[PDB]
Amino acid sequence: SVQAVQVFGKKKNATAVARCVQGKGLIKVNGKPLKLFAPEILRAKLYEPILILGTDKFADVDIRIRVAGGGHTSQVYAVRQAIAKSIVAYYAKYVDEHSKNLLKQELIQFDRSLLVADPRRCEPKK
Amino acid sequence: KPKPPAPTLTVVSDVATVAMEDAQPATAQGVAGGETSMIAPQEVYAPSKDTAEKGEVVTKAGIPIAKQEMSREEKLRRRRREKERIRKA
Amino acid sequence: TVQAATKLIEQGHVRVGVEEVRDPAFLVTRNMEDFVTWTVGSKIKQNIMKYRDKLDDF
Amino acid sequence: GSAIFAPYRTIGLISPTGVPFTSIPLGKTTFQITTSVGRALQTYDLKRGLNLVFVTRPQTPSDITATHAWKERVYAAFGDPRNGEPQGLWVFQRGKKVAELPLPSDLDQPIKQILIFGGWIVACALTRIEVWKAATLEHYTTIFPAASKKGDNELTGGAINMPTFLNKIFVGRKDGWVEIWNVSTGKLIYTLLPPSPDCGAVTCLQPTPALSLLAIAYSGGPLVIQNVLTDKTVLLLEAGTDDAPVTSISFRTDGLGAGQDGRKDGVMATATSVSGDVTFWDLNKGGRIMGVLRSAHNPPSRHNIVRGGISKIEFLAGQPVIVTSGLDNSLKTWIFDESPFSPVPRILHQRSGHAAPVRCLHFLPSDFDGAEGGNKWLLSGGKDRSLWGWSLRRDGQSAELSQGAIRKKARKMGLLAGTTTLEDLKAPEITCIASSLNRDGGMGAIPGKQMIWDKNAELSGNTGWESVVTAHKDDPYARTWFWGRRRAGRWAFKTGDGEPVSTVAISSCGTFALVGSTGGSIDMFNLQSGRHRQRFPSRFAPGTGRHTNAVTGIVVDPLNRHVVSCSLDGKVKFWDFITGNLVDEIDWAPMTKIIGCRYHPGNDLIAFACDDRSIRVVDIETKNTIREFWGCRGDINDFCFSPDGRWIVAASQDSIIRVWDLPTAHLIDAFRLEQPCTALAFSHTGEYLAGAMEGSLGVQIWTNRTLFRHVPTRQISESMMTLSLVPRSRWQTLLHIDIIKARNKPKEPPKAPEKAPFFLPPVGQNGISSLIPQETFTSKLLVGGAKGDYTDFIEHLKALPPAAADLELRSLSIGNGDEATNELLHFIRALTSRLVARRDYELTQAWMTVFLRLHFDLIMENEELLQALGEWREHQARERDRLSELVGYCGGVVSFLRSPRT
Amino acid sequence: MKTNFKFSNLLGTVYCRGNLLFSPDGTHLFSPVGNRVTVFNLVENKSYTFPFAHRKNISRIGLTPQGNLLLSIDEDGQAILTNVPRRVVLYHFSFKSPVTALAFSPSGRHFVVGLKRKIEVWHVPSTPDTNEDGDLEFAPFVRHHTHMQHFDDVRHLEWSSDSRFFLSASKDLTARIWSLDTEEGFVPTVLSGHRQGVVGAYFSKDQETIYTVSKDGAVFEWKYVAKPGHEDMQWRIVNKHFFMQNAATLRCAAYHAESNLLVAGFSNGIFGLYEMPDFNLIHTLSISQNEIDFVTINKSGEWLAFGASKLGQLLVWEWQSESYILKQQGHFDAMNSLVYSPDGQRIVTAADDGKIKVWDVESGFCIVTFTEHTSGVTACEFAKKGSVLFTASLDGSVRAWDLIRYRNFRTFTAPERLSFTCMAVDPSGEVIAAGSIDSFDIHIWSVQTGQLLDRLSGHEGPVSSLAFAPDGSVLVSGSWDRTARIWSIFSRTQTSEPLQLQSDVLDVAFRPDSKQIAISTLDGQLTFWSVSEAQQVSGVDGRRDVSGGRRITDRRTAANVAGTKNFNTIRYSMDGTCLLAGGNSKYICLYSTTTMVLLKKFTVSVNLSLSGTQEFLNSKLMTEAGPVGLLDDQGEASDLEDRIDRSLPGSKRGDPGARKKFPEVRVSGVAFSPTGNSFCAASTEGLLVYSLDNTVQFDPFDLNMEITPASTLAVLEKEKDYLKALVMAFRLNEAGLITRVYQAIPYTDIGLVVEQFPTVYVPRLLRFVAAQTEQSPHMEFCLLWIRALIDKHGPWLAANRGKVDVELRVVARAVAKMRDEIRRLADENVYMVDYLLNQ
Repeated sequence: SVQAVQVFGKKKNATAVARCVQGKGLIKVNGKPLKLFAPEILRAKLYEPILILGTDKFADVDIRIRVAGGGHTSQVYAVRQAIAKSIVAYYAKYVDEHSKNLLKQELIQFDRSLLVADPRRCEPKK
Repeated sequence: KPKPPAPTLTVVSDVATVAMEDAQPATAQGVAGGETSMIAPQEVYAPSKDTAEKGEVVTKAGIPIAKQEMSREEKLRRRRREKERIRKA
Repeated sequence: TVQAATKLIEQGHVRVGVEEVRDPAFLVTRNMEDFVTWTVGSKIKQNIMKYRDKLDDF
Repeated sequence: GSAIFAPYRTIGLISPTGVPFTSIPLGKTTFQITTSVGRALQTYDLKRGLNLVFVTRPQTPSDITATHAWKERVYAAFGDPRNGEPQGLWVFQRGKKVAELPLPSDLDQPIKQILIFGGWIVACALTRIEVWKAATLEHYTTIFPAASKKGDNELTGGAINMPTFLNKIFVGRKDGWVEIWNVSTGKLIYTLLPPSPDCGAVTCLQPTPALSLLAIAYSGGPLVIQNVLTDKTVLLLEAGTDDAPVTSISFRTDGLGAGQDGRKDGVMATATSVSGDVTFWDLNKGGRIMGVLRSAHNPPSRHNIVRGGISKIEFLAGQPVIVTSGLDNSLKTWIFDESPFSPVPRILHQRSGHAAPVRCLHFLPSDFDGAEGGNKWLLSGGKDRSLWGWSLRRDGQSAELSQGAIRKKARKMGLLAGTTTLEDLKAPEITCIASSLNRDGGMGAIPGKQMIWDKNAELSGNTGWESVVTAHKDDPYARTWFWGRRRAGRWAFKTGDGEPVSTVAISSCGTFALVGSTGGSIDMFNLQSGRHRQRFPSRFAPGTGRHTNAVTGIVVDPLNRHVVSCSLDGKVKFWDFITGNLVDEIDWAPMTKIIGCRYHPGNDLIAFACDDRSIRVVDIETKNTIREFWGCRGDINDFCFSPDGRWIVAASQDSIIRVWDLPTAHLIDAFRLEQPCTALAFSHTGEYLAGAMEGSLGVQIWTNRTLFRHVPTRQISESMMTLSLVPRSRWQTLLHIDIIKARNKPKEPPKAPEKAPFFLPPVGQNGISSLIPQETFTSKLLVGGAKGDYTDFIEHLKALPPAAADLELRSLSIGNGDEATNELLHFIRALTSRLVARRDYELTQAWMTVFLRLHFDLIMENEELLQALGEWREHQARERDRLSELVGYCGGVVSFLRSPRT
Repeated sequence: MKTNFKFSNLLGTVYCRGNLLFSPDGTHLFSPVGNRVTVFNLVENKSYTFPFAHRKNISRIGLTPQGNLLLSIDEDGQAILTNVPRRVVLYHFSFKSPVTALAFSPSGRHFVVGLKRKIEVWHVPSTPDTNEDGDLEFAPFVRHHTHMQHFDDVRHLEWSSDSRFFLSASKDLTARIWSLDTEEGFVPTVLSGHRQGVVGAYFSKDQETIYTVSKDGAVFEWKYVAKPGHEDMQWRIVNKHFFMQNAATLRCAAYHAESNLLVAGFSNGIFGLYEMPDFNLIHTLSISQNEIDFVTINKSGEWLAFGASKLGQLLVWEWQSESYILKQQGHFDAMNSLVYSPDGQRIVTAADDGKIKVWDVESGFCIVTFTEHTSGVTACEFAKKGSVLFTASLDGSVRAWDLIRYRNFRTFTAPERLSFTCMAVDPSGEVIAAGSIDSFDIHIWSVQTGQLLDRLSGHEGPVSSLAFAPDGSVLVSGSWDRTARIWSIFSRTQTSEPLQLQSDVLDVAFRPDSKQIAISTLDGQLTFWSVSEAQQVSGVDGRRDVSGGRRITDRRTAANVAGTKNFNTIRYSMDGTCLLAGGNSKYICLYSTTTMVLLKKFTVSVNLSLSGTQEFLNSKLMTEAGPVGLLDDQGEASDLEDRIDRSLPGSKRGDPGARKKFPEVRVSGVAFSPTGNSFCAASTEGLLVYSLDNTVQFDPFDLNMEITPASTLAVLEKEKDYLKALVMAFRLNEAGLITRVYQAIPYTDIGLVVEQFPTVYVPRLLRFVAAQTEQSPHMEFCLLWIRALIDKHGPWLAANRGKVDVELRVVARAVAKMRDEIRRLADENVYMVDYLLNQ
């Protein structure tokens, strides 16, 4: 009955659950707002999907994120991955596939790591 | 896992490739195609020691040179090269 | 159980390798027992991920 | 006639006329129901649904006015000669005319009904009965009823036979009299008078299942059932109002269905032509009424555009079903239930059509390459507010795209009894339609039931959303329709300006639906979520490109790059899709006022129809008009393209349809219609054109004669070394015919017997192959060498099989020892002549190759032709130096230019 | 480029179940291929396919004795008649029963047809091709008579020579004689006395002796002689004689009455032909191992045409010369892969039958069948040179054939035994990489050495698609570890850059200008990556665009069937602007690589005898025992070899048993043509070649208002401004007008026209002169055109090289045709003449 989408985000050892529901427009990380949770210089890494997609896409959703593990940098990268993948999955399920494809195209044109986490394996020059 | 590879030999003739082609009213090749004799000149004739003359030798170049006209220095060098191949084997 | 397995591969949740398998008599050899798994958009796969609490909706 | 479009069939038309149907029982399991198109007859089967069995050809020259269906044959009488038209009576069988009836010379009357019995067929015209004998189909006599007054002679009602009465017809007059006429001797034998003579005219009469009891129905209201040999009234029933006279009656020959339990017989249905409701009587006690089936068809209104009435009722023989056919293009069959008692029946079969003329037409886009193609589904929006999907392949799989439970709403309102009407319960009349089945989900489009026109997207993306968008007459919403489910879609898009819709379009990808108001505003909606996406213009200078007048004809590029939108007053504007800003305008403002546009995908051409009676074709890529067409003498009603793009067809208000060749920029044909065409639609492959006329309900399909036979019509109206043509295969296996036959021999030989048949029978034309052309090749070559020209021998040798060519090239010889008797020297001199004339280089080289290959010994040992070989070598060396330098230069420079970096 | 693809000829199968036919001239052979009918022109090597398509497989072909009208019957009796000179569909009409015999009258006015027990003689419809003032009627067929005086299947119908009587041969062991109209001294008599039912009853030339050939192998003569007690005569039997084919029953016989010879094809594949009225065995031989299904004879009588249904196996046999005219074989398994030749004249396909074969695009015949693989053949590939073909297969060997000598000069294997399922080869032709499903390493051999260079590794799963870059620098592998690898091998450092994806990689393809790559995953999405900076630049989610399904044995809705929602194979255009994508589904998608939209979607087959060709099956075919196309109906077969089920339980990939009832629809390989303007796709029905339609569609380039064909010919003939006329014709883009002006300008003004020609119309002109060299007999004229074009616009084409690569390729193969066809003969002739003149 309720519109709800749960999306994970991943870095070295920092993981993020983001549940996106129908709402008024808030984004909370660990119960505190997104403008509070980061080091003061990496909030520009957090605001990257919102500024790519515009605020009109985030006008309708409410995203709640939990993070665990990692350091400050790994947790910030996990939060921005959870934000971007979360709004793309909500627009996949509950509005049109053309809007899903437009959001995916804008995010992939900026940075692919907002959608697909690339782990660093060990394969040096063999 | 397919099978161990066991040696199989196939006997090709000296006919043209339009004898290996399938049955149809006319060939798919042009007029230039259809004279290719399905075995290379190396299989029509290759000069080697088993098909040389009695007095002559054949070199690595495929050229008949006779032991009588060959000098002493070239005889020594050919003996050294054959002995080098024998030492390599 | 084998009864539930025949029901699931008649409903078509199981692929072997890259191709979905609808025949419940497909003889799985010893090196394709490493490649039998669920299909792409499987509700059974969503059930397993929802149990393990890793339900990624992307 | 025309030079391109030949008439095929009026489709979407099952019963439009006042001519009643006729039912014949086939066997013990089928009934044939035969109705009248107006120029043909359609016979449907009842056990097989009501799918069309036969339609009648050829089309009769006038309108059919009477019909009957005997054993196999269908008799059809046509033509009212009181206004011009020729008349006749034709006998069809399996939809083909097998016989004609000889009408009398002094027959200047329409022919109302036909009646076949005994060995006699009987035609009641108006005041006159013409009777033929059926075994020989010959004229017998003519019955003339007589009267004292002018009016009372008129034979309204008709004539019917009673079943056990030998050679007697029962005619009804305009006076109340029913006159019995012995049709053998042509003699009036009895007359039976109306009871209570205030009731004036016999409206109908029908034999009961009882013997010698006839049911006469008078215009003053009473139904009587009377013994026709006792002249004594069995029942008298006030069955009609004086304004609503009983017109059709029919009795249930089943043996049950009356008496408030259903196990007693005696049921009669009746209908008047001014109503649309049938009435069932139980005749047992005094003849009470038991039920009225209300609004079985549309009730006819003189003020409304929708037609209506009931043309005929027929209980089928010994069965519960009743087949009724109305004037509102509809045939229904109802059935009485057995185990609960139903005084009124329930509907089991129905076919219908438009109850009004067809307003707009649209052939559906092609299922990508599937069995539908472009030419199966037509989509017709009628003036009776319904959108039908016609099928040209089978006429039984066409069904109305339903707007909801309209008949359930009209029965839960008081719309079936007697406020608005059932047509007014629908969406308004359709102005235009545009559809794209790139996302039509078939039957399972959105599973479950959805709301209709409302004013969850994972399942929509999995299966498929709406397909047709539809601009209606004066409503601000542009409705949407599922196509594959055949129902109304779940959205209804408002304009944004608030003004009514003027045009609508759909994207090629099937996602976006663009509405364009009559006030100027153009809006774009996503059809999956039903949401407003982009407005044109958004909010040249960006933000200001809005039209000042109505928007007719928007269309989207199939790449989703531009949308080109056309104003009423003046200009055509190309907008960017994703931005919503104006890119480029073209202004024909002070001279034209564009009333429509059509687009050709796969050609990038747009055709605009303006108000100066002209059509301007513009290339959308170069943005300049390329072809203007000036042919119309009225307003352009509807125009369309060809799928090749080579023609544009325009139907104007002058009732002339004009075809313009677009590459030649000329007229081709212009054929005059009987009524002005209101809508045109060409199929997405090239066979069918479809025209919806003015006045006629149901569209007219023309075929395209140019696809089958070539027409030479282009009539502008107002009212060097060359090769040969010889196949490469032929001469290239002449050059190689030894190894080709060696590969064509089988691996194992055929197992021929020891006693082998010597002298096999001769196959082929006269002992040789059938490929050698029939009328001595040496005689050909030597008379060609006696003359100067070898062209006869060369044109003979060219057209040979390669085996026979190797034979006639191996069978040359020196012979007697003279220069004029040897074939080798003349063959070399013939190839020398061809090298001089520069005609057949490849064949000359192939012939010379095989000639030198099989004749080198004689040409080496002989000196009389080495001079000819020397002259051949001179010409050959010159020509090969020139040609080899040419082809080597082109080959080497092309091989360099393909990869110049090594 | 213009993405306007109609359907050109089917290819890759030569015969399927159905009747064979000859033309009345005797040259064209009409054969049914699934639900279409190919015409093989045999006098000039050509072939085409009629534009219709039946819903089920072809049951019957008939042809009007004038030659013009063809009438093809599907299963369940839906008939399409069509005009063979103007290849257009004319009438559709449904016989309501399955047609089991059909024969047109030699007068041409009637045709008789046997629906199982019935015998209906119909009129032949009047056609727009034959009447001057005529059109399409509605129901054109008028039935003349129906005869149900019969008790079982009507197996054969044969008209007379005067077309007044015909014979119906039966399955109730009795041939009958019928008339057209009521004759004076005739009763519709029966001809009883057989043992296993008549195969065919035939007239003689002078219609006195009529022969009956039955299924047991016996042919009887019937004459109108008096009963042995002597007005009173009876159609009785004068002699009987038997084919002594030992353990077989004859399946189809034919009889040429003008030359009096009878051919019979038997169940063991050995046919035999006999000079009939004395019954001398002319000869006999074994054309097929399986059986022979349908025999027809030439009208001339010198050719025979046999068709076996279980394989492709169509062959024409010239009996007096005792040699094949053609002996052709389609694939009897799933076509696994295909590639065009780099010339573009011939394509080569590799199926799971074990054979690979090289079809010619014109004339539709296979020209060589390489048969050295002992298991199913997977991917085949060419080099840049086009003379060498490398084919991998499941028997563990990547073989390497040379197509100028037709012998595998190399065969490669892995030391531990693998079964290779995918392969790529460097465009230099010197390195082969191949990957399998058994081991996750990816093997690399050298062509000129022969031994194994390396086993590259770094994949955590079996490697599914390999592609060498067309410049030659980068291998790309794609594997079920959800990963792809940019292998750089040829540099001094051998490196591997991974591309991490979301699901298992199914296909990898390069752009021709090698900067881009498209990889198609198992989600159903295409991702366009860059190879220099390895970042995804584009993407299409394409599940809905390809999802068309619901096979039989599928208990999901076609929208919920996963498995037919991915792209198994993808290929760029030779332009590089449009992908083409095909999977295990009915639809072929044609995407744009820049604008990312689906330009056009195609449907491979309308054929309802295949399994997955409609996404909404109807509930009429669902009984209470499952669907109606699922009950095992082998037990209702007359022949034991048809009744035996030698099938293995659970064998998806091929078994020699191969029940194969209602096979699936899947596009296992697609390829664009290197000359442009065509692609083709290996379906299960065949090998469909789609091509652009430019002659049946008006499409100007950038047109003005004063440019008509009349104005173009006016400025040609009156004004004589040749450059203006040629630019106007290329601007109108009508090939007849372009040909007219191109031939009309003279060969001394070619240079002036080319010197002042525009560079926006240069590539269209190069393509046009390439087509005119390959088709028209004006060879020196077109070569002067090509020479002037390249000599004037030399540096522009060499500067571009990517925008004009297809035009240069088609010009190169046109001059390759003229270089190999005429000048070798001219040189050999002048050297032979010089020697014979020098004695």
